[PDB]
Amino acid sequence: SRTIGIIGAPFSKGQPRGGVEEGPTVLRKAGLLEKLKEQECDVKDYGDLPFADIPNDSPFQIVKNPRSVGKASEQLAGKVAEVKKNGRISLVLGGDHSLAIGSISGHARVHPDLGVIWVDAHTDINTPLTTTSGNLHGQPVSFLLKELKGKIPDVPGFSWVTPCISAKDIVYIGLRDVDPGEHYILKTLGIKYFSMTEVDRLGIGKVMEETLSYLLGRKKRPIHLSFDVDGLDPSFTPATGTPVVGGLTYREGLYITEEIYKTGLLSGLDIMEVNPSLGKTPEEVTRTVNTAVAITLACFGLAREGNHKPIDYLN
Amino acid sequence: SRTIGIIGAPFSKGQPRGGVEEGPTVLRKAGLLEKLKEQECDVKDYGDLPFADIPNDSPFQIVKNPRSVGKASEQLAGKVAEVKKNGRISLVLGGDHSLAIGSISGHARVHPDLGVIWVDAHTDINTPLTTTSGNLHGQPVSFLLKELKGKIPDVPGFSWVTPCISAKDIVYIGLRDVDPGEHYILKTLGIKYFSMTEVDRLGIGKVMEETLSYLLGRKKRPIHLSFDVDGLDPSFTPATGTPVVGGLTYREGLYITEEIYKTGLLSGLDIMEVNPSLGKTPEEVTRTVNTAVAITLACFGLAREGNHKPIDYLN
Amino acid sequence: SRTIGIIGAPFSKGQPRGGVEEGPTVLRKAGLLEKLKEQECDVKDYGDLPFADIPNDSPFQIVKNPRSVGKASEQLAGKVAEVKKNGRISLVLGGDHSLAIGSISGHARVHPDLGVIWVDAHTDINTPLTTTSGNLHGQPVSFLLKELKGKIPDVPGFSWVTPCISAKDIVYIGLRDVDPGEHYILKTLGIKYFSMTEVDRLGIGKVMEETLSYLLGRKKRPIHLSFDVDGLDPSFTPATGTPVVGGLTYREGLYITEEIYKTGLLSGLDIMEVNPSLGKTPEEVTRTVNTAVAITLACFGLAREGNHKPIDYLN
Ligand SMILES: Nc1ncc(C[C@H](N)C(=O)O)[nH]1
Ligand SMILES: Nc1ncc(C[C@H](N)C(=O)O)[nH]1
Ligand SMILES: Nc1ncc(C[C@H](N)C(=O)O)[nH]1
Ligand SMILES: [Mn+2]
Ligand SMILES: [Mn+2]
Ligand SMILES: [Mn+2]
Ligand SMILES: [Mn+2]
Ligand SMILES: [Mn+2]
Ligand SMILES: [Mn+2]
Repeated sequence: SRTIGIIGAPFSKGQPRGGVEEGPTVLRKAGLLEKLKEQECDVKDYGDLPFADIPNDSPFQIVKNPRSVGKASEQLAGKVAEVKKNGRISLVLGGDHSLAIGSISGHARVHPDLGVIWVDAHTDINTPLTTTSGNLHGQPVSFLLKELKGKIPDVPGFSWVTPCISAKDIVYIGLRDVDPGEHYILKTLGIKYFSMTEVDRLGIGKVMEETLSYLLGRKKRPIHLSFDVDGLDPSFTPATGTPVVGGLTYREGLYITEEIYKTGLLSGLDIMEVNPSLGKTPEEVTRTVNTAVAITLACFGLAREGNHKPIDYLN
Repeated sequence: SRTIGIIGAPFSKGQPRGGVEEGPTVLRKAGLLEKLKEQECDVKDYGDLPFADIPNDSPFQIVKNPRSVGKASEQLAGKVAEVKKNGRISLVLGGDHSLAIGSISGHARVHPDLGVIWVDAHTDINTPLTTTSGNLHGQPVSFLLKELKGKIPDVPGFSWVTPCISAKDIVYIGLRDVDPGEHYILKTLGIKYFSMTEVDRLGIGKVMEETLSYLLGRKKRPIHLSFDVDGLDPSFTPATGTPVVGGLTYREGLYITEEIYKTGLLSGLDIMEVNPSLGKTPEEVTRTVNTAVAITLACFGLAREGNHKPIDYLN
Repeated sequence: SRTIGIIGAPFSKGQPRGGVEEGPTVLRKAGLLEKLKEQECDVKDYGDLPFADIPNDSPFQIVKNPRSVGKASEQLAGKVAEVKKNGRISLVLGGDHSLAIGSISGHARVHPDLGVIWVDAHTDINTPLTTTSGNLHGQPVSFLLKELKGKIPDVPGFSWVTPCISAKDIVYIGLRDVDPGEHYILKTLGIKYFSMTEVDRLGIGKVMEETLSYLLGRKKRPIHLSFDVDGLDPSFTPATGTPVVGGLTYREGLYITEEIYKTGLLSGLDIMEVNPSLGKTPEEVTRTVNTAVAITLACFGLAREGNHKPIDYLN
């Protein structure tokens, strides 16, 4: 069975648009905790991290809000490690995707052998020197990869980071808006990815088979799922900062998470980039939040074929 | 070739929302009969069954309108058997899905070796004792399965039922909202199903290959297709009582029916749960009705690749 | 590498609805040329052909505007051959699909061994005698096929045509609205096609594998892609004269074009049937135009997984 530890991370400064800091609020409001308890789930809420304002945080080169982002990730790393040591699956409600530096870092402190599945339209693997936007939500993976040590300058706020994963310990699914330096890094480091072209070619069934065999083939190990709702098509998750057409369908997102649940190895989860302020209508917001909740419930066992308890229902 | 016998079943008391009794009307209004005649089809309209009101019909335990539902199904069974003895494919226009008790029962009187394909978001397999809603459209399959004799109390209106199918003679496609007791029954009886997870994994092509091989592998036999429009995604069939997101696409529904047509074994068909009152706009209604008509025409040979008569068109 | 020669073909008389003659304009306005230059592309604009009015053009039998259509195609054939002799990939911006007579004809003058991929809801293979509509955009393929010589009357405006392709040198993808005489021609001539039924069965991955192996299996040869935006679902390309539900998705259209790009054999391209006047709203127009531009950029190398130049980005 499996214990869950919820962490709200109401944090937006990895990117410019306000509102993503409300994700933990609208996800809770949608009844996530109660719906989780409805399943097999032993659920503990660790609350919303209080990220204090860092008023003096001028860019580093063109990298924006570095001290704010670095410290939020440092704090979240602390908290995720606590949840993990408490023997629970960490569930980070974001918040922008820069928080993955802290979520994966903190997870890896307790489980260094982890493997990551990163579901996103974007690779989020720019370095401080290849970014053109300066937004740290487009860089988290570069901070985490050991191969890119040497390439990450000393950015204020991140002196606490130690790269904890190798290029062979991450798989991307969903990619369709990748910068040229990012694509170079993928090919140079030999990272495993299923862009939307591969999902089209192979079908999500084969994509998950290969994703899981790639990560678990040699031996089982904890899985970290970092799910950016912008990996799904904007027809399902429109309330997000950077929607990109041609995404994963609602079905594909449930398929990915149902298969990860079935491994019994989910160890940490990020549900990121929900930005209620950016829905064009109230219904775009509920659509987005509802989809995120459904993705989350699938991670913890909710199955489209149905579920039952180990009793005899014919009484 | 193939003769068709249309039966309207303007009946709603298997569930609470009025309007599904108008399905036969809007389907006819959309020109179904004429469009069928445009194909190879020898089409006879048996009219709309006149279901008299049963004013005294208080629940049985929590099961609602049992006498009404039982009698409508009894009457429809009578009529479907007549059509079948007339050597025609029965085409039941519903009406809520509780009518499948009568449609499959009546069909089986003439062809006891039939196999059923049930296309639906729901399994509709609660018994009177596992239902929580009391709505009989969520129970028809339990009345039909021989294995569940012993488990179906004597519900008023259904004393005429005799279970006519075994668990191994039905396949579900489309499932994504299954109650716990229903899931227990599926696993306990070893029923064959393709939930949306399986359709995602395998693709609708392989789903139909396996569906047909499972039902026809040992020997050919008549097929009964019970098609609930809520099996399709609400973006195609919104005017229905219980829409569930993440459904079969329009393409997938045509694929299912094109492959069943190609077997030459379609023997009876139900087109159920169209509820024009529930479209949010006139266009949701026409969208739903149009999709239902297209599904129906595919059952009788309309092919997306095209069709021609056995003449030389280059004259 | 690959040089491109853009040709605008603002022409509508292959069908009744005005507005498709504006396709080259809205595609250019959307920044196509600049976006192409952003890729590897050496881009030369050959301008918009000036199609003079032919005021005296009464139907031939029921075939409408034959002299206008024939002459526009004659002029376009001239220009495409020029671009091809200039060692560039011809990119025809339409305009209605009747222009394919000229585009493929002109291409074949320079590369007679070409193979055609025709992406469309329709086969566009009626002859002047099997058409029921009289619209020449529903006939271009019949004019091009050698096997149908004998079956094409002498239509005024087309005396310059010489059939340049065999039935075995075309593959259709996307088909879902095929007339009976057209279906007869497909089966009689043994043309290779993937209707939407086949795309559903096999998946677009296998469809392209088979399409390319069928055309290139025996030996590499130039590819002509004739892309009718109505091959995509109207939820992506609504501003078109004859939308048909159940089409190829945005993903599938990018998949088709990404795979053709990867062959290195794209030799000519048609982007047809964009009709901005027919969008129900301004957003339907931009949606359609945007999709067409994305399809076009994929033909010339834009990849969803990303792209980089052959430099070291980690500097
Ligand atoms: N949401 C998002 N993630 C990444 C981007 C764009 C770009 N690679 C960047 O790094 O800013 N956008
Ligand atoms: N349309 C529909 N069919 C079944 C349901 C829900 C539930 N299983 C029930 O049995 O009522 N809803
Ligand atoms: N756009 C379009 N192409 C073909 C058609 C319909 C019909 N086959 C015809 O030939 O007119 N419509
Ligand atoms: Mn991200
Ligand atoms: Mn993203
Ligand atoms: Mn049903
Ligand atoms: Mn249903
Ligand atoms: Mn066309
Ligand atoms: Mn077309």
